[PDB]
Amino acid sequence: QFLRTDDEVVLQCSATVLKEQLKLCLAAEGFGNRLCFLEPTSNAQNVPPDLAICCFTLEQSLSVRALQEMLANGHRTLLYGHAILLRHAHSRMYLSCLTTSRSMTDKLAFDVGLQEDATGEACWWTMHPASKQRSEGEKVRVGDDLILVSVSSERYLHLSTASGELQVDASFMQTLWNMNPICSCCEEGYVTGGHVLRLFHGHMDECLTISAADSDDQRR
Amino acid sequence: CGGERYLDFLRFAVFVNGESVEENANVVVRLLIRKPECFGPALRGEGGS
Amino acid sequence: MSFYAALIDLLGRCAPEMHLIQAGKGEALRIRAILRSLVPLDDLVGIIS
Amino acid sequence: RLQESISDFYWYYSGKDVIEEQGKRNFSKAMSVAKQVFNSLTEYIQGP
Repeated sequence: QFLRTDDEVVLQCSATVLKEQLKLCLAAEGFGNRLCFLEPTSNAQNVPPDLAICCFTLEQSLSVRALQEMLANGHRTLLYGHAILLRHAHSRMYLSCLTTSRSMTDKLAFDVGLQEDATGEACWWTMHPASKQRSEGEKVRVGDDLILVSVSSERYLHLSTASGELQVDASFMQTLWNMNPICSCCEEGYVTGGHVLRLFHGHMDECLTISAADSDDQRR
Repeated sequence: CGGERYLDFLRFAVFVNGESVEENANVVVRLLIRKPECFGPALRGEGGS
Repeated sequence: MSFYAALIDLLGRCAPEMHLIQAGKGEALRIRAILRSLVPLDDLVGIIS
Repeated sequence: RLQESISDFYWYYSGKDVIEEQGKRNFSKAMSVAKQVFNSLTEYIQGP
């Protein structure tokens, strides 16, 4: 129905390449690569997309003045104009914006990255409605279109395509991001999708498995 | 020619007497950035700087 | 020449403030980071020649 | 919108300890207006 705090969601952008629409999500592995990249999810019928690292979650939502007064020192509903604190679910690191240089565009790219930044200086975003139909202080309909702006650097998160592949940074213009409710507060003691878990067989001690390590069987 | 006249006005609304009054100055930069086309296309663009 | 010289003149006095505020606060530092990120010092130092 | 304004005003004074004289003269102006609005809303409902 509507977005709430403590919910797990995924970003989504749509940019055509071969005169046909290709859905592109935002994800990063975590340990070993502080940068972030794009994962195509347009051929699910043949290409299995990797959604183990695409999951995000919403932890905080505050007004700009509340944020700025907190900087010196339940379950809410999102409204346009508030701030936000993204949080990568798997690696448990906060999405932010770094101050490095990439793509050599002689520009204001400031490529995106997530390190640890619980400290509130560059780890926050404010969201605005895209079209004139919506306005500030309005409840966020599921499946809307958002525009995200860095609180610190004040740059739109730009899907900056170039001569090479498609890259993400915050330099020049808007980027229409569509939200997606992966899941919500599930019920205890019930199986849900996206879990990692074991498969016992029989009564007491027996389970599914694969061949051991250091073998030429290629785990088949 | 036209640009050099509008900008000359803004110089008199950012300071009044020896580098002061920042409230209107603060909103000028936050507003000017919103329209990147305000910068001359020789720099601050996509082609080159 | 008149245009770009006048534009940087605007964004030299639209600076956050004197060090009265920049040395005892954290709001004005946000503006200083923005304007410093638009004019690289390496090219700026060479322009006086 | 008025409610979002007063709550906004509260944060500006959250870190202080005493409200100065000009911090109350304007504040009482807004709350008096909000009371008048609330009176109207009742009189569209009174007399079911």
